[PDB]
Amino acid sequence: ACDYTCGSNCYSSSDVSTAQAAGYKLHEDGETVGSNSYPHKYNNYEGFDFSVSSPYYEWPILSSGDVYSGGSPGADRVVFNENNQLAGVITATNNFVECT
Repeated sequence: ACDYTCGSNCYSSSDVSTAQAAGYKLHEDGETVGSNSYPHKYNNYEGFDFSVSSPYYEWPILSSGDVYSGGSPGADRVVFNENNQLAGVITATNNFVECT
């Protein structure tokens, strides 16, 4: 169902756990993909109230259901921490708002 609503895009908790696992795996290998080299630290300058502690890492979640593997990241991102805990799902307005 829509556990997370990012504008036009509805994501289930299952869609989120698949994206997060691909981002965490790369984070553990010290590997990055794309121009902007994701996953990368997310500093939470928006001051969102996450349930888990930082440091935070951001990885793109794609509306198509594909796994991010380069090119355009789109507007949505999964935020997770160093302990592979999900902090939240955000969407762009560089500047973001939380998904509902």
